[PDB]
Amino acid sequence: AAAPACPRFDDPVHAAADPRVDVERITPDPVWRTTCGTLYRSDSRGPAVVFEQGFLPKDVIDGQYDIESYVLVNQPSPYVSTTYDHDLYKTYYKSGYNYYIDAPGGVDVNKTIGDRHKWADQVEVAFPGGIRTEFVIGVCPVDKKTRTEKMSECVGNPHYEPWH
Repeated sequence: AAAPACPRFDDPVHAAADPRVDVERITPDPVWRTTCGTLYRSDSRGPAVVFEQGFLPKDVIDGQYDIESYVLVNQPSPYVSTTYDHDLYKTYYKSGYNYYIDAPGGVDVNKTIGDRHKWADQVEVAFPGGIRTEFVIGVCPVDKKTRTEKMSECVGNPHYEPWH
C-alpha cells in the first residue's frame, strides 16, 4: 500500500514543551516541516528525564533565535535540534542515546538557511519550544565503541501518544 499524507496542525509550535517560544522572533523566515516521518535526537540525558519532561529548550526567553547562528555556534537557544537521519547518532560519540521522535512541525533547517552550510549533512529539524513527551516515541542506547544501537535495550516512552 501507498502511505497517506500527514495531518497539519494550525499551530506551527503545537509540539512545544515550552509554549513561551515567540515564533515571530525566528529568523530567517522559517520553512516548516510538513512531513511526519520519525525524527531522531542524540542526547546524553537519560530517558527517565526525557520521558518525564520531554525535550525542553535551553533558553526560550533570551536564547539565540537566529537559526543560522544557532547551527553554526550552538549558543543557548529556544530550539531543540533533531535530525531526519536515523544514523546520525554514529557521528555523536559523547552521546549515549538515540531518541526516536514522532512530532508535528519543526523548522526544516536546510530548507530555511540552505543546504550549503557547514552542517547541512546533519539534515536537522529545529523545534522551537522543544518537544512534549507525548511526541517522544522511545530511545535506544548506543554502544560507544562500535557506534551501534543496543537494540535489546531500547525502551518505549509510556507517554507517547500516536497521532497519525
